[PDB]
Amino acid sequence: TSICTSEEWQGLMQFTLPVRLCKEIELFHFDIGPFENMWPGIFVYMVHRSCGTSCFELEKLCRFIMSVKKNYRRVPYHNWKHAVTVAHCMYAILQNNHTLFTDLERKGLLIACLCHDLDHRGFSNSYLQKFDHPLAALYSTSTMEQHHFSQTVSILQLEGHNIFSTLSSSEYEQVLEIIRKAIIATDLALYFGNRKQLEEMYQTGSLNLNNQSHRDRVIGLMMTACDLCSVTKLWPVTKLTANDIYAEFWAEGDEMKKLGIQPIPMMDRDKKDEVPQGQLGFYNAVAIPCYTTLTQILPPTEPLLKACRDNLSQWEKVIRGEETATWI
Ligand SMILES: c1cnc2cc(OCc3ccc4ccccc4n3)ccc2c1
Ligand code: NI
Ligand code: NI
Repeated sequence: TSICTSEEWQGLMQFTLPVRLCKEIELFHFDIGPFENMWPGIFVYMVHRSCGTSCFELEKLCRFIMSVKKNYRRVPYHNWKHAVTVAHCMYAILQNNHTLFTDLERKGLLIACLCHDLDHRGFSNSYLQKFDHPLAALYSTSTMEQHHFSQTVSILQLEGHNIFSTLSSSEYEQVLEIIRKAIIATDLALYFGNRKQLEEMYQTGSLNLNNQSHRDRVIGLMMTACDLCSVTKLWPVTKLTANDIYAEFWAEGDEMKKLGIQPIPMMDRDKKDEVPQGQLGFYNAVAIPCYTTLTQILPPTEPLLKACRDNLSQWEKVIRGEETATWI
């Protein structure tokens, strides 16, 4: 765990979001990509419009944010960009559904999204268990997810970083648990059951957000939606981000070959031809159902589902040989 430098949180306190962005940030399809310098500022702005200017001690908030930035490794995908991207999707979700969730829930969930991948090394859960990494000995299921949480608390336990002090002793317990549950649900392993349970609950009518066990699951699916949201952007954004994920997947695949295990095709750079059909199946198996169920549960989330459908069709388009442009 590391600390931020002097003028990083001081310069951020001076940052203010330009006019055109104010109205664009509210949209689901919005893309933070073209604005790297403004990322930590976008997050502050997002926290202030969602739970207020006095939602956190500003000084702590910045120290915390910039320390979260430093604990994202320079990997091609599971990095600072991803963190802020997923947080923004949470903001859009919360704004479209504000009164459904509490002021504790919203600050918990924005923090969870920012922190959900902390200290990722570009290696999957599968990898870490197959090669008995200590993290797999320490964390027997949801290996990385449990580590990210641990990392969050550790960052909170730094000098002047604890943004959750002014709340309570019980409320401190509650929000951490919200954040713990939120991060754990970004393990895609858990996603499949969760979505299917939520789907059965909706189609029977039994779903009740006043039921704390039902609430957790809705929040879970919210986390998944945020996590996968690269697939809800405009086609060229979606395509670009795919490059980054494969750069990560293939480097892992490279490690397995060195230890004499032929990797899964998804992680095998010599199986590039299989990318479009692979993406298709992911859309069909994971993304579609996710945004579909999430739309039923939270009707104002429909644009996510809509954009996701556009990209499936784009990938279908690539398969038929109708691909255009194709810049890298
Ligand atoms: C977030 C965003 N996108 C994701 C895409 C995923 O799958 C793509 C995929 C699947 C199978 C493949 C097989 C061969 C080549 C590429 C293949 N490519 C899997 C997980 C993802 C998580
Ligand atoms: Ni993750
Ligand atoms: Ni993630």
